[PDB]
Amino acid sequence: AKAKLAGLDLTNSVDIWEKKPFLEAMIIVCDAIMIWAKRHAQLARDTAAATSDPVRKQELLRMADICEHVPAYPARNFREAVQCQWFVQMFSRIEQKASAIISNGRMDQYLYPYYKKDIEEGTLTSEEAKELLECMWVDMAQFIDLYINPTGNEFQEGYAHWEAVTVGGQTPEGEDATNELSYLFLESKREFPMTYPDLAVRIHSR
Amino acid sequence: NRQGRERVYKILDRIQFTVPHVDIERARYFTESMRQTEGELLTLRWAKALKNVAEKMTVYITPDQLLAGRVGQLGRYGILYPEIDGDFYIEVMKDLPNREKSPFQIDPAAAAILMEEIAPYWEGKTYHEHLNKVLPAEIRGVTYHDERGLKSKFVVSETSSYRSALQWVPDYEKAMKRGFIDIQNE
Ligand SMILES: O=S(=O)(O)C[C@@H](O)CO
Repeated sequence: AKAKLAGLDLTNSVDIWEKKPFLEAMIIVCDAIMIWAKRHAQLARDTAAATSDPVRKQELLRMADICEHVPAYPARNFREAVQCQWFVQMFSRIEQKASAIISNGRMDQYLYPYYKKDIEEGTLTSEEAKELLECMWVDMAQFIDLYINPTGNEFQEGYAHWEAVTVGGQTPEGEDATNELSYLFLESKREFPMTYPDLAVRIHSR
Repeated sequence: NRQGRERVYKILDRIQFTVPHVDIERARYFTESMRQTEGELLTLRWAKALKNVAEKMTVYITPDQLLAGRVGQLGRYGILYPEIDGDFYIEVMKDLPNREKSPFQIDPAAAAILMEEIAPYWEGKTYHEHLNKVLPAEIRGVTYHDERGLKSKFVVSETSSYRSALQWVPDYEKAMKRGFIDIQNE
């Protein structure tokens, strides 16, 4: 955004009005989510200091390292990739009320490079990956779609929600996109039955 | 040289040497309508407001005129357009009568309606407030001396916050040749 802004012609009659205010907004919204994440890193440290249990204290301390790195910088592993995702989807709720509550995309595709690398390097097991995804579901289950307008309430009665998680399908090159994570999502749904997430599978002729 | 011009000189003699009054009726009835039509197409709001003015404002025949119609009270008068610069009213109205350049007088009743009913509606809504609000920081320096934009810098001066528009000439011929029943039927 800063580069696009430096590339405007701010001597001409129009860019300063037609384009610069948008790029300023983008610069600001990037600060917003980064500031928000950083305040979590500090909350984790303070919580760690106030926590006697040694194990949870280490957990909270690793959380603080994670929240210091993501989403400001590229995720370095599966756990940072998921917490990045978590910050974006939660800040999307702060941004606005997207219908059905914001959806989560092709989690088995964009998380797979991180998952395969950590598995292979021994920093992560499939049971730990499944636990982290299930942590997502139980906190998503605490965010309830609040409709004030009666029409919305009666068109989505019972706290109707569809925070879709997509698994399977095809790659951008049109081959099957099934991977180990695709199966992991389906296992977890069986093992940990619950109304979250809204697991949706793509089917094709192959 | 007044031979044969008794009528126009009688009109002009009464008003020459007098301080103009502020008439508020156009602004009052304009504002009364506009505050009820927010969110509609602007020229539709505006036409409804002009109809409200046409129905409610005092209509006049200047004593001895052959022509019917004014847009304000007898004597020399001006009228108000708070849609432009209503944010200045609180600062300027008190000083109008003593203004070194172009003084105006305002009757106390008219001023009460102006400052208690009209001006409060237009807070946060005037063209001037909006322009001042959004002007890029790189442009402010040559435009306004102050943060409220009430004082020009007189370097690169904007001129849209003291008038609605450039000069204009409407098509009078079309009005007199067709009438507004036929224009309306179109
Ligand atoms: O062209 S305008 O700038 O609207 C007015 C000028 O003709 C007289 O003051």
